Amino acid sequence: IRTLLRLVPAEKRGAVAGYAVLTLLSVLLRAVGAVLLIPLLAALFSDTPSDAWLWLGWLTAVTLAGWVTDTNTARLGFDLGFAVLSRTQHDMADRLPNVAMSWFTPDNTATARQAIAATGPELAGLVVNLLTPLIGAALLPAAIGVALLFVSVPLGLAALAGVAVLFGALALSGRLSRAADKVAGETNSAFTERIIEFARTQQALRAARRVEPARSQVGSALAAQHGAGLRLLTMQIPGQVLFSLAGQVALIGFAGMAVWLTVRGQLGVPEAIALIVVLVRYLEPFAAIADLAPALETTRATLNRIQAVLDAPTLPAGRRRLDRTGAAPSIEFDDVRFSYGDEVVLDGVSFTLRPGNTTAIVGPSGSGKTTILSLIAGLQQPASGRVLLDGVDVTTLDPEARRAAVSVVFQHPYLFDGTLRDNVLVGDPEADPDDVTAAMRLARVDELLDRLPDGDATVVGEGGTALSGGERQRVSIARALLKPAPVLLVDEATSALDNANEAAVVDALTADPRPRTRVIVAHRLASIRHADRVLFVEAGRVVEDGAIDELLAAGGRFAQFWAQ
Amino acid sequence: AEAGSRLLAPLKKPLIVSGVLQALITLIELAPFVLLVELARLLLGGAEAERLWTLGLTAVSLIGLGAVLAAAMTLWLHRVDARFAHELRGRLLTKLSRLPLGWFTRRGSASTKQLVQDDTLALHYLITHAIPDAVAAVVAPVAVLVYLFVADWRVALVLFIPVLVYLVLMSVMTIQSGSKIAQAPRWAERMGGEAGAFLEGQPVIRIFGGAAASRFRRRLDDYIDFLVSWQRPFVGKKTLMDLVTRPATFLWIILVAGVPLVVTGRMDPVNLLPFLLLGTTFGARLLGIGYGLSGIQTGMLAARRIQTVLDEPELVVRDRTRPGTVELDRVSFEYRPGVPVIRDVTLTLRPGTVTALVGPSGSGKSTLAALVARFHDVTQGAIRVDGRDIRTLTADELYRRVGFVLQDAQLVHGSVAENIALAEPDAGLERIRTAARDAQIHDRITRMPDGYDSVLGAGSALSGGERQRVTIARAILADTPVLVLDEATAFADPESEYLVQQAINRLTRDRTVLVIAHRLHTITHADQIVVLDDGRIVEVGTHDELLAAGGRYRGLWDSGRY
Ligand SMILES: Nc1ncnc2c1ncn2[C@@H]1O[C@H](COP(=O)(O)OP(=O)(O)OP(=O)(O)O)[C@@H](O)[C@H]1O
Ligand SMILES: Nc1ncnc2c1ncn2[C@@H]1O[C@H](COP(=O)(O)OP(=O)(O)OP(=O)(O)O)[C@@H](O)[C@H]1O
Ligand SMILES: [Mg+2]
Ligand SMILES: [Mg+2]
Ligand SMILES: [Zn+2]
Repeated sequence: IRTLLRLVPAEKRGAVAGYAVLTLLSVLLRAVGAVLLIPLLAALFSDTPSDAWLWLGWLTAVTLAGWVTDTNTARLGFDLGFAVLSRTQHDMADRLPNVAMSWFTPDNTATARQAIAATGPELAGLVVNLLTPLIGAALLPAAIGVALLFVSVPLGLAALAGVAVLFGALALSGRLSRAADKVAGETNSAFTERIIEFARTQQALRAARRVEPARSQVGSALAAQHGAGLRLLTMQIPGQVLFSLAGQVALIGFAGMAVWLTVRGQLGVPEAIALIVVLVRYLEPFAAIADLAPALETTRATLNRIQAVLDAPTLPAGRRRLDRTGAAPSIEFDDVRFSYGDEVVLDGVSFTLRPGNTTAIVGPSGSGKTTILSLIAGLQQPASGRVLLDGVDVTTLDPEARRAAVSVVFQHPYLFDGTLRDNVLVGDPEADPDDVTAAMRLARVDELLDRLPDGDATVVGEGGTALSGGERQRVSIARALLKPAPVLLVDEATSALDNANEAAVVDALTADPRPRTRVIVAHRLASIRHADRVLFVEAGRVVEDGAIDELLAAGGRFAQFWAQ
Repeated sequence: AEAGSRLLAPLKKPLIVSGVLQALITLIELAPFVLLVELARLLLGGAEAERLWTLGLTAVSLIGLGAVLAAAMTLWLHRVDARFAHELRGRLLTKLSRLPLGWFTRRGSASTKQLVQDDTLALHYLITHAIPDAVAAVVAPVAVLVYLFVADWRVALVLFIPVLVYLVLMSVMTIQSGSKIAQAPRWAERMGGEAGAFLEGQPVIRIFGGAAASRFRRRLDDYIDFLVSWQRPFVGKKTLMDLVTRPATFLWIILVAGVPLVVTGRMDPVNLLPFLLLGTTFGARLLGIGYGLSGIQTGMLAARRIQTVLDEPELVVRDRTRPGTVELDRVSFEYRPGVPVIRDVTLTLRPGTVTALVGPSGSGKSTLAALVARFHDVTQGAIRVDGRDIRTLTADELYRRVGFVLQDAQLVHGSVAENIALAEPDAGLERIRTAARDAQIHDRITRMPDGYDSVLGAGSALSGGERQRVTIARAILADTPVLVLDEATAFADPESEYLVQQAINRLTRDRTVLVIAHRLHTITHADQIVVLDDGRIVEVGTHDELLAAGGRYRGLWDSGRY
């Protein structure tokens, strides 16, 4: 299979050569072991059965060598299977944080989820469970045919004639079911994305009464999943019928040549009886191929999903680093253009932030404020134009140096399932308890520890689902403040917090003692307290900017914004 | 297992028949080799040609009959399994529709996916293959060995050596992997949770630590360590079972015991023909169930997990059995036992009134909204809609009486027309444009490439304030007598916030509305303002009354100006 060799590590290519040699050797030894019965029983049925010792000795050597070969083939298949598992999974884990954010469509997120979900024992035992019996079952009839040439040339040709029928059925069986199996996988993958949506959106679905399977989208995805599943069981009937005909046709071809030679004196009766046993050994791989062929098509979809993520377009990067690790950098845009698909968001934004100051961004909803912060942090990159941290382009900046330069508070606080403390520690896991306490106290997360019964060991749900809307927002603020990054981005930190907690958090965003260049995407006029500069963004450009008193005095769009 | 027998009760007669059919089939699959033995015995005996053609052709056809019967039997039994899982999967989705919502929060969306999809898929071998493989692995070794033991006990005893070694290998393999099999589904749930959070929390991972420090990378390494320690001894015992049970292994040990008996005057070579032809056949049946004990162990565990959820408490609609009125009486609630979140709340919401629910963060105002929705039952007290308890109302009646916006603007994978018409999917586009127009989202939807058909999948189509205005459009289209707005217009700008609020006042003029807001300047117009501090109502009154009281509300109002 072409796809799997692409995923093999380069360091293990010595093991694949050894595996292939032992795999071919396994087939050769098994085939020689089968055809070694023809002289053995011919000598055993002869008038001198003592001649049978020579062929039993060779049979013992061939069988013992087979056990050693197939044990080593199993060790290498296990090592190669898990080496591909850890290599691909670690590559996808490394690659995905660098994959472009435009790649995470609902279809690709399903591909990445299924690709990551293939980590189980089924993919790991791929080489042991599929490749080894598939290669052996496919090549064993051909090796017995080649081995039979030393007993009788036309008999070996007849056994090789049925080999061609085996591959004819093997190619056609996959061809017939490929159309239906693709739909079965696609409908089964959609059903996965609806169960996750079903569990993640229960409140909205339940209120809307779209939760019962007769009325729900997951119920519709289940009906399509069942119909495509039953269709696959039906379109696989031709493949199993076709393998049965191949086995029967090979049986007629093998047995027809054996009887034809026997009546003509070219093949003794013990040799003919011995070939009945070789005929059964010859025909067992025909049924083994039939059972393994359906599993071959599901693997091809599994490896394609894994290769789909590995082929995903990583984002541009360089190897530059900032002149100082912790000094406050200047943030500036130089005619930044950006668009989601064909829908433009930004059309020539150009500003410059002084290092170590705090500036605010305000504007209507859907203006582009969150996009601006994403571009600064490097989550997005411009379609054209450039973003410079301390005069150094982020697109040419090291992923490590670029990642370490920014800490952000997102508009929709997402917390990983775990303890409350583990989510704060994500900002800086190496920080000592004195630093973690300072971050929590600034973000008013210390008040949560008193009220909550488990304190900082409170189990956060999926997202911040097991916390209130305002509680998870402060856990997010503590996470951002803990990180020592010299650039702080804040996105609607006020949305879920009451008036008392909002004021303390807003003061804490500037009372943080580190020198940082701060960008505050805010909602209220009070939320932009202590702001050294204000940027008003509307329709994808900074239409107006200045100080709070300056803009209010001018009575511009900044003043009209608060007038409702 | 009791939880497995209860779940698989509908398949009692299909599974009994599959066991009976396979006993007949495997006997039919062994008949050709009994006839080929007689064909071989008569070739040496020089019998008449027409007698050989009878045995030869009957044996070849019986191979075809067994292959046809075997293929047909697995086809029907696979369709019985496919239809059961559809019946079972729909049963689970029906059950999950009714469970209290704390079930979903304490579990996650990755465990629900494992439940509905993976655990039902884990029952495949138990239903479709376990009984066919067990009856084959019993009757075929038993039928062959009894036939061969009559033929020659000396060589037949030697056939027990690989049989006993196989039984020891699978038994040792079964006890070793028994613990790992039970631990396996928990790891899949954890990795699904980590993988889901890894994909969903990508902006957090990209900025905080990247791949190296991510929780998923560590759990990924730990999971593979579990797999290697699980699979190395399991695969190692699997291959020895294959080597022991292979036809080449049986044939070699038949000849090791046979050839010295034939070379010496202790056995005729004719009597080896049953062993050569039939002795090598029953090994593949033995390996069928030996490889299958893991499928039975995983399936029996999955059936236990499935029946556990189907036995869960359900938020039953009890038969105990002013319009638009909602009364809370002595309501208390606990997300977890012994952790009060709501404490003896008594409140009444009347038609043609706006009630504002305010207070500190984490005081339980979203919990009160969820209780009215009956996402959770009140631990104490009662909540009555239009004079009737919501525990007596059915789900259709409850959610036709009251509509909800929930502070967490969840959107489903579908068009904006499908999202705005979530409450009433049969509603027309003219209504959808009207609801969207009132929610101040129609202009945005017009600017989309596909317009009202544009899909709202993952990471697409909307900002945070635009998602909220879509969910307001959904609530408008539902058109229920009662309305609850949990922190709505939180991300809306002041210019857009006024237009949405004015539309809500216009639509719900004569209706019950429960607004929940942290921005107290937006709820000055409320008929009554309810202050919720630490899960209890500390003061109730109008805006001026609460300011003059000088209590919690005055503190919050004064602190709003910074
Ligand atoms: N994933 C996305 N795909 C396509 N368009 C998007 C996406 N996210 C946002 N948009 C659109 O980009 C424009 C700006 O969105 P953005 O999130 O930057 O705005 P914002 O100022 O942060 O808004 P809000 O206050 O509502 O959060 C809007 O048209 C929004 O619809
Ligand atoms: N699913 C849950 N499991 C456990 N505790 C929860 C859950 N949801 C909320 N809580 C806790 O219950 C209390 C109130 O939660 P709730 O969501 O009702 O708060 P709230 O008043 O709406 O908050 P906010 O104003 O911050 O949005 C808080 O302690 C919160 O941590
Ligand atoms: Mg935004
Ligand atoms: Mg809330
Ligand atoms: Zn099956």
